[PDB]
Amino acid sequence: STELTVQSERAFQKQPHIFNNPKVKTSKRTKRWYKNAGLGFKTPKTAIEGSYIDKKCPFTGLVSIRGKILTGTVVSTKMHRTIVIRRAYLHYIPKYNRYEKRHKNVPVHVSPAFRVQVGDIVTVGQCRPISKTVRFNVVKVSAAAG
Amino acid sequence: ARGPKKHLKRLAAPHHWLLDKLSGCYAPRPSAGPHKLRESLPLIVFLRNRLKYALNGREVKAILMQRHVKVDGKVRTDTTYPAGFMDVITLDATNENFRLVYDVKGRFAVHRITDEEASYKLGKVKKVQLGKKGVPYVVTHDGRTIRYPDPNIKVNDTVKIDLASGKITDFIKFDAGKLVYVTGGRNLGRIGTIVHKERHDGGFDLVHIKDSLDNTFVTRLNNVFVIGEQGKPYISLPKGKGIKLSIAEERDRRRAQQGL
Amino acid sequence: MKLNISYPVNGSQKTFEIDDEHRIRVFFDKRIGQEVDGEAVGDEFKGYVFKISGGNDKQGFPMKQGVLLPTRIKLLLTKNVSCYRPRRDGERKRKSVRGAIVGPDLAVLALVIVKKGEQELEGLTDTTVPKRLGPKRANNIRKFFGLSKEDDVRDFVIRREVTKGEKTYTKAPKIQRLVTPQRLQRKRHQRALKVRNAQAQREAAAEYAQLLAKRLSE
RNA sequence: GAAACUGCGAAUGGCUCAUUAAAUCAGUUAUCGUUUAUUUGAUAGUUCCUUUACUACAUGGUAUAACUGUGGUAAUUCUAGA
RNA sequence: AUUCAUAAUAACUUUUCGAAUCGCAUGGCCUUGUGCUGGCGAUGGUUCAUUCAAAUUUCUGCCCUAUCAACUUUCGAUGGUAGGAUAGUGGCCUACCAUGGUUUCAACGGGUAACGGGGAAUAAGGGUUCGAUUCCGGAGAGGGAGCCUGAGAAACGGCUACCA
Repeated sequence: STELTVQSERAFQKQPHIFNNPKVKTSKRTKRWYKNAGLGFKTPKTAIEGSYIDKKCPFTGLVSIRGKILTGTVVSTKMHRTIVIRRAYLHYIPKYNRYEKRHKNVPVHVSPAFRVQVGDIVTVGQCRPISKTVRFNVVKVSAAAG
Repeated sequence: ARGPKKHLKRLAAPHHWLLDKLSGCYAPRPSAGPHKLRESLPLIVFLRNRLKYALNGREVKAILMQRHVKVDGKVRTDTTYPAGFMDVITLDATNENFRLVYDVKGRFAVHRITDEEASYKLGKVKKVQLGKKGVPYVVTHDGRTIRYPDPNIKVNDTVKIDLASGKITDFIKFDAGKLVYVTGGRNLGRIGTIVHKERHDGGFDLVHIKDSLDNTFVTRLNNVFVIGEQGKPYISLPKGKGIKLSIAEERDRRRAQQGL
Repeated sequence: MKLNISYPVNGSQKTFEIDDEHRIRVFFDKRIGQEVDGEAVGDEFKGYVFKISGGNDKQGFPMKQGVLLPTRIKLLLTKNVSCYRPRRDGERKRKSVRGAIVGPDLAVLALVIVKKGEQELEGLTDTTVPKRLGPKRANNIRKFFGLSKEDDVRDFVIRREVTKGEKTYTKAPKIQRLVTPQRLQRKRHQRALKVRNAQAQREAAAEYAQLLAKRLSE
């Protein structure tokens, strides 16, 4: 569950059209923009005080949350900024009248204002597809048993 | 498949046009226009299935080309014109004024009105938005955009708009306890009140409808359409008054009225 | 081969069929656009400085400009370039073509006189044909007759005479771009509609501002 | 009222079912992730010039078809020269 | 839910749009110049809206097959940064940087006499087989790719290339 420095790659990670004016004495140490996610969900305090960028985040970021809202547990965490959900559910069969246990996987974009690991029932909404698998951004988290 | 359909066969048009299955393959396929092709009705099926003033498309074309049919006041020679909701199709020849309002069953029927009330159509607004030079504007559901509104208007408010002025007259602010005309689904064409209103923020908010005769139902909100004050609707209403009798008492009314 | 010769200044054109190989071979190693004198093919052509224009091969496959390396060849053609009128607009087509440099099997060459010599040719020196359809734009008529700005070009147009079986009558071109009281009323109406719609939106904005002041009065 | 120039449409219809097995497709979603002729409805007061010796607005230019005539090739909804 | 609509500033732009158009009527004026106004409706012309649409896209759902138990990565396989491309998101592609992603809850590979769905047949109920076919959606114009025109086509009653 690792993090990084301020700037790492060959660009300078900032947000678009946010201009920390060097001439005026910035009493505050940044101009950190964010938004409210809606659907009753709360921006974490870590997001506002934080120092990541992640343009794909619903918080301090440029994508938006709409479409389906879902939950699920976390089975993989070994990517960079993405986890892998397992929406466990039951499938009916008409003929046998009996359920059958089934699952999918739906990898979502873990933002670095959210500390997740294996366990961690999360809640996560749809956010204008990010890469080939990931269409979902995590918005709320919770632990597993303790 | 490379571009826009211009044909549309029978067994694919809406059912509120009530077209017979036979005497063609095709169904008169609205042009682009003010009203959607699920919620509108072309002038040709209006004139030849619902008013019987012609028997042939040859005939309907000549009828429209004689410049009498002033659908919302303007002469229309286009057979494929999508006449839709709250439309004020008037004449000069028979001096009649038809307003496209529904049935209790969900069918654009005939509603013959006077010259008074043939001079205003209603409209639900569906987005109100700000444009060039700081000018606000308001949409309707025929696509009549209107600049310089009353700022008291919000979304889902209805407006009485005349024919030719535009010039937004008496609107109705939307809230609880108002007469509306539900125009979709199975609640299409029934009239009730705004007994309760609910917001499911994010998807498809709803409104409880109580009619006069104690029948609660609960509709979606793109099917709502305010027709006005409590017992005071701004236009006239058909037979049934949008009440949707049960089928057994419907048969009972038909049988009792059958004969003297 | 067969040689068409054209003189535009009198507006005429005529085919000859010279066969003397010693005369014909002087036109080889020559592309389209060059100038010659035809003293080899005829002493009657002496002094007549020509300019080669084009022609067809022994199969009718024509030539063009900048179509060098002269054996018969295929080429993808487009609009606005010759040897192909597009049968469906937008379409291009691959038509065959022949090179402009004169070789032996150029079955028809055609050329123009650009400088008249001294001798006489019976059908292209004294026989003159005027133009068929006269000027029809007003400024074309003004430049054709050398007319001034207000010389009333209405009644100075080319009138053509026809009889039906006996009934003689004149006819004239319908002059387009004439300044008419029609266009006067049209420009008047269009400008007036523009300024009036502008003033109407201004006054509507003013009335709306009064209404917003009344709303803000609370 | 032929021929053409123009603008439109020939992307619709029609046919078959070879492929394609989480692909299509059916329900159910989104465009806060974008284009859209058309029809409908709105909409447009400013274009050049150290703002005096201005520079068409009662209005500016040639450049091509159909046509005329000379032709090709056995031959195309072929075309060239003028 | 917004960096949303919008508004303003500083400029930039092979400076896009701002009717050199047409048909009926022929009307009102005085300072008669043959001057000044003047309607009805036809195409266009910029953005926005509506409509007809289209493309992506969330979820969930497919017949047989283990005599198919591991698959994916040169050449993108999963994910990030940033750029190009695009109508626009997007590994769609490129550089760089991590080894990820899937799977005995059946992945990947094979079959099919596989277009799918609306439905059809047979029907006690539970079902089983079929659906090339009168409608929607798809896909293709001999096989395969490329591209002009155009709002819209990888158009074939269009073109070009090869192969048959």
